[PDB]
Amino acid sequence: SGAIYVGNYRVVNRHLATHNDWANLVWEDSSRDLLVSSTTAQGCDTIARCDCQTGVYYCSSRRKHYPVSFSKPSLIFVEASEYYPARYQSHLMLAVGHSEPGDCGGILRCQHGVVGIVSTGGNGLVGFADVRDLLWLDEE
Ligand SMILES: C[C@H](C(=O)N1CCC[C@H](C(N)=O)C1)c1cn(C)nc1C(F)(F)F
Ligand SMILES: [Zn+2]
Repeated sequence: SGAIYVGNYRVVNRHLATHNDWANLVWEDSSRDLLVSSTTAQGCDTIARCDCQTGVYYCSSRRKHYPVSFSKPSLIFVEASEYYPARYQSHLMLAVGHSEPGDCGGILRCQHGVVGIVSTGGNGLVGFADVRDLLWLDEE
């Protein structure tokens, strides 16, 4: 579990969104596994606006932050899970690292701010849903 809190927005994995998230929906995209809802209080996270391919992510199944090199956001085939059938997920970045079901939502960050959140795993690989192209998170 985990979310990004930027301005008056909460960014979570679409597959982990709560009823309150759906009742205060701003935007959702199943192909990216992302959902954004509105919040009453202002958040402290800042979104990175860069093309970094190195950063650090939080892994809840190890209570540890790991430095990683990750690929550029792309269209990647993801195996069937309890939340989606086997399909192509867009805006996904892969890295070598530990992940388990329960780790989705952990933040990946670079020197510029938040890059994205854990969204996929398996095989000693971890995938992150990028948020750096969502420029509207910084305003309104
Ligand atoms: C099976 C699951 C996963 O990749 N997804 C489940 C939830 C839906 C995901 C998607 N974005 O489509 C696919 C996974 C396997 N390992 C070892 N770690 C994970 C994870 F970190 F919890 F994501
Ligand atoms: Zn950066």
